[PDB]
Amino acid sequence: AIGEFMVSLPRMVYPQPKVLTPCRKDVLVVTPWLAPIVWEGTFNIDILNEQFRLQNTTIGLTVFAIKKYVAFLKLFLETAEKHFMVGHRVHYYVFTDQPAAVPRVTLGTGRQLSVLEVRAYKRWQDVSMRRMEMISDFCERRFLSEVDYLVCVDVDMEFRDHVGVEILTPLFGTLHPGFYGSSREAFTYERRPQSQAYIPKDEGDFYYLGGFFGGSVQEVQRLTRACHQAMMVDQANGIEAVWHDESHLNKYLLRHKPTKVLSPEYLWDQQLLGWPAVLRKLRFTAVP
Amino acid sequence: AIGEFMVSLPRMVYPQPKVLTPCRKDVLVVTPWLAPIVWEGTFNIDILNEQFRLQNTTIGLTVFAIKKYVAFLKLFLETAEKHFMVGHRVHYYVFTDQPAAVPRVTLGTGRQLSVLEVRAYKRWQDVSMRRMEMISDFCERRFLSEVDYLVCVDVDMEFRDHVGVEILTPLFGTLHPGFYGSSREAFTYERRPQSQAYIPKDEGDFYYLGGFFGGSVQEVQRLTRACHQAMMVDQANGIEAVWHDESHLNKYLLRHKPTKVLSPEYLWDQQLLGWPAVLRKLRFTAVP
Ligand SMILES: O=c1ccn([C@@H]2O[C@H](COP(=O)(O)OP(=O)(O)O[C@H]3O[C@H](CO)[C@@H](O)[C@H](O)[C@H]3O)[C@@H](O)[C@H]2O)c(=O)[nH]1
Ligand SMILES: O=c1ccn([C@@H]2O[C@H](COP(=O)(O)OP(=O)(O)O[C@H]3O[C@H](CO)[C@@H](O)[C@H](O)[C@H]3O)[C@@H](O)[C@H]2O)c(=O)[nH]1
Ligand SMILES: [Mn+2]
Ligand SMILES: [Mn+2]
Repeated sequence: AIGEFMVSLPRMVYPQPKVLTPCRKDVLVVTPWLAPIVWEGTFNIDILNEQFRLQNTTIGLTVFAIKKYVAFLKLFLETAEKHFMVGHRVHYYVFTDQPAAVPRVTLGTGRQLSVLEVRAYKRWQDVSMRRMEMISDFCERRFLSEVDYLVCVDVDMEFRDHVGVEILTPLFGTLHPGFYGSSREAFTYERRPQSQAYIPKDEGDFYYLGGFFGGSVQEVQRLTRACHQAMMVDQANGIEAVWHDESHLNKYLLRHKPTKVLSPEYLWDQQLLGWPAVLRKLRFTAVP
Repeated sequence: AIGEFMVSLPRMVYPQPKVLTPCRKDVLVVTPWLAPIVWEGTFNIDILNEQFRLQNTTIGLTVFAIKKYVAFLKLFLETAEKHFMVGHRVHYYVFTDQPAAVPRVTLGTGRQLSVLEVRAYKRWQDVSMRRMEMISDFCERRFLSEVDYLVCVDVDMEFRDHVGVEILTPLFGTLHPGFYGSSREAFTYERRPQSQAYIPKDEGDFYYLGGFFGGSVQEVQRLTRACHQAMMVDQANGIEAVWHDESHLNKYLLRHKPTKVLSPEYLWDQQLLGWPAVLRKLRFTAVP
């Protein structure tokens, strides 16, 4: 459940947070609208695990594996079992055009997987851009009845380290690993005013990923519905945003500020970007 | 309103938050449970003003002025007009045993004041400790119908600088100005196991004030009800916590983590503690 009566935490022994010591001085850990930016060293996972277990939190994870991308499911799911929300209730929703190609993966207790068959689109960009519709339109009643939060990710990825309840909040985006140190003028936002995804050069907080976002079911429904509607407008106007769904997600999060922002620990490409000092953990990474 | 459909922010021009620059490196700006700690330089008030105005947020401010403390009302209210939630809807609730001693203070538009008459208790500690009852028991229906957030403060104080929507959240406490740099063993928590307010020497995050707390109406009701019940238990057991309501508030916030923590900018005593470098603003201060 979300927003139900919260029982008392039990006694816990852990290090005192010291006000005149930040652990992290090398990075911004809170946005100017007072949303935490989630980096290693900013959270005590034992406290968070307590808070979310006391709510009997259920997390839905959506992943699309259409056409050749079914090959990525085994590693995705097996590593999610090792690292994603372990100890909490998890419901995986695998959207595919090939139900029989979904690997038989052994799940820990309190975890379930549903295979949802969908149509395959011919163009790569329609496959990637139509996920907003599939999440909002077709699955709205399902998700509202079955989970408290939704986490929506790309499949060509593996978990290498803890991804847990520290991410959960009404609405979150993830800092793109290519651009976290860039100034806003260099962000690859949609720059044509004819697109609903247009962001002027003097606007923008961060460059967020299309590949890792989430929140409460209600907020994820809102985001995906708004992005779908905006993509339909662009289509009717004969324009396709430069980075597809990612461009629309950026416009949405500019105008609807996320209540947490995930650091690039949460979606990294080691082959392309290495392992910088400012990354203490690589949690979820692109498959080479 | 809280938690209603959030309209889009308008275009805004403001400095980009840079991920590899914290403004504040001298202080902890997020708790280990991912609640922001509110210091100057952590928030863009223009963004926050937008978000809360788009919700037509109404803030209730409670203040007790019993017996000789009515003398503090003029300065309290006049300075609140200059600095507290300016531009937002505000409802002051002044609890007093002397309605005719409440000064006639001129209010800005969209701001109102209600005088609530209460009984005066003979002991200083009963006056201070009975506010939990008065906030919860008698005023619950009133507040739920009239405001979105409640801010509950001591009266022997004045506003000197901005106190605004950056503080608003489901539940907040304020770091006591005497103890923000102390280790937890030095905190003046109730240490007798016979009191409901008991906190062992190896527990505790922060030392919070009895004099400045708040949150949503629902969360403030929960806090004040729980503290009132705990104080009644202690009374029945013939024990009175060392720092009265403040001791019980500390126990509650240990077991129910606040969703924001206010820095000591928000309740300071300059005569006793001066003006440290780590305080960029003194917002709300003790009257000498
Ligand atoms: O034939 C396809 C094509 C796409 N997908 C799904 O769509 C995702 C996105 O495609 P991908 O090839 O992973 O895109 P990338 O170029 O790796 O990532 C960019 O493009 C994605 C789609 O716009 C965004 O989610 C990312 O943030 C952005 O960095 C995939 O992981 C799959 O889950 C399929 O299942 N089958
Ligand atoms: O005769 C009284 C006594 C108390 N009060 C009210 O209660 C408040 C608390 O009393 P105060 O004398 O301000 O207590 P302090 O010793 O200044 O403050 C400590 O005691 C308060 C009561 O426990 C806590 O709120 C503070 O956090 C704590 O630092 C006052 O400001 C008034 O609002 C009255 O109106 N009349
Ligand atoms: Mn990918
Ligand atoms: Mn006082």
